[PDB]
Amino acid sequence: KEALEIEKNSRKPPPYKHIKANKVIGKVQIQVADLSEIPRCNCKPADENPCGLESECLNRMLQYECHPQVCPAGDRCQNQCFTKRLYPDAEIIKTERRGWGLRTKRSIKKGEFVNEYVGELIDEEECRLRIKRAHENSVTNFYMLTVTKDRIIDAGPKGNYSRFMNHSCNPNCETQKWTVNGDVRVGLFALCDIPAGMELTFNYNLDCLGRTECHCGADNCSGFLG
Amino acid sequence: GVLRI
Ligand SMILES: C[S@@+](CC[C@H](N)C(=O)[O-])C[C@H]1O[C@@H](n2cnc3c(N)ncnc32)[C@H](O)[C@@H]1O
Ligand SMILES: [Zn+2]
Ligand SMILES: [Zn+2]
Ligand SMILES: [Zn+2]
Repeated sequence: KEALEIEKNSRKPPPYKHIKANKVIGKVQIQVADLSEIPRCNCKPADENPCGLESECLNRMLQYECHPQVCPAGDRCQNQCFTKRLYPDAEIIKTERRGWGLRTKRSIKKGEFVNEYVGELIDEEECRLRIKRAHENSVTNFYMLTVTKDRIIDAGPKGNYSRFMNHSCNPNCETQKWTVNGDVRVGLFALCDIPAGMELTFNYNLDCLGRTECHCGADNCSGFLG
Repeated sequence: GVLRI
């Protein structure tokens, strides 16, 4: 008769549409630069690792992605991460107290691009409506991230593997706001070297708009999510 | 709540 035996471990996460890039919703509009507006860095195509993590790259320093038609380095440019969508291979995992999570299948170096946070791009009003409807339906998983005050990415209905990354108070990745072809997008970047097999986490820096309990396990855990 | 960068 066991309450322990009532095995309701979902064998798979609830459905979502796995998408490559953000999808604008309602009033939210498409932001695209003219090729004439893309910043050009001063890296040289002869450089070792042109526009790389260790480089002086003026674009990378200001979190601007290079456009290959613009960059002096051509297709050798190592600052095309968002557009190339080269992500370390990742795997969805089941946790006991934090739902589904995500782990890396390979080793990742400090500062390396891990993923793009993609989803439906919605305005504040739509964000609030969605949160209200979620509370009315006793939903406890939220996938909303503010890019700017009226541009919020909702990775709930549609997203990529980044939607599975859990919150940690002592994370191994962080979000950064980058400009890519005149649009503001959100990347996840490693804060440290990460061995293959490790769960990938970031600090949500949550604006709660009461608190949810945090199970991240960190020594500095506040006890509360975000 | 909503995540922030
Ligand atoms: C973006 S989702 C992450 C994936 C989610 N775990 C799932 O199963 O789909 C965020 C939600 O996961 C849960 N979560 C994430 N980090 C957590 C933590 N450290 N402790 C408790 N719950 C967490 C919360 O319900 C949060 O709203
Ligand atoms: Zn450069
Ligand atoms: Zn470049
Ligand atoms: Zn915590």
